[PDB]
Amino acid sequence: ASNLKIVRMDRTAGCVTGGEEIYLLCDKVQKDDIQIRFYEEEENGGVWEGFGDFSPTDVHRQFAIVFKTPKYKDVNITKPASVFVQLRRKSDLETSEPKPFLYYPEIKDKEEVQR
Amino acid sequence: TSELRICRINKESGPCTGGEELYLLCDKVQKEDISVVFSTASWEGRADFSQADVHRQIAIVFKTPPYEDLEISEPVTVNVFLQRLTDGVCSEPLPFTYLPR
Repeated sequence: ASNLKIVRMDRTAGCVTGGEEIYLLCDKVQKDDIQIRFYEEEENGGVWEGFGDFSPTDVHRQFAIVFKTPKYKDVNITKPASVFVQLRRKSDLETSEPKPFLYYPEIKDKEEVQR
Repeated sequence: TSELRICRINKESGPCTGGEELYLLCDKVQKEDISVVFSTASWEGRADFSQADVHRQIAIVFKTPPYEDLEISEPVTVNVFLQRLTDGVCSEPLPFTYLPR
């Protein structure tokens, strides 16, 4: 029950490396009090977070946001890792209901750029 | 009068076979009268999407329309523009190129 809510997303999964174009269609937001927080319940005590990179010029007409994926904590993993993503207000740290997101391994040694 | 425009698109290229799903941010549009269109020199294709697929008049989730020449063997760039159903008014076209294979 809140003022924040994630509705759509051209993508629900990306690479553990991070830095990929992801379109999020949301509810009411102000280009300077909103953030795309990714997290994961460590399960033992602590927790993990990572925030989507995006300038306020990216938060289109208050109901959309284009952003980049925050490199997952452990970049080295041979098995997909499932986390969560939620919108959050810097002011009252109000939080949108969470949606699931999948982090998967970086291509077998990406350095196959041809050298 | 009310210049409809497209702020950006999540993709710049896709399969010339179409059916691919994209997102586009744009200035207010009435979910009823509005439609995305791909065009070239002699061709025009209306993208597929439903009223429900327009998000608070600022974005539209739609599927790229199959190209005319489903056999091109070279990157065919075309124009992408909004266009109300009523008055026919468009929007500055965006560059979207279809891919071979």
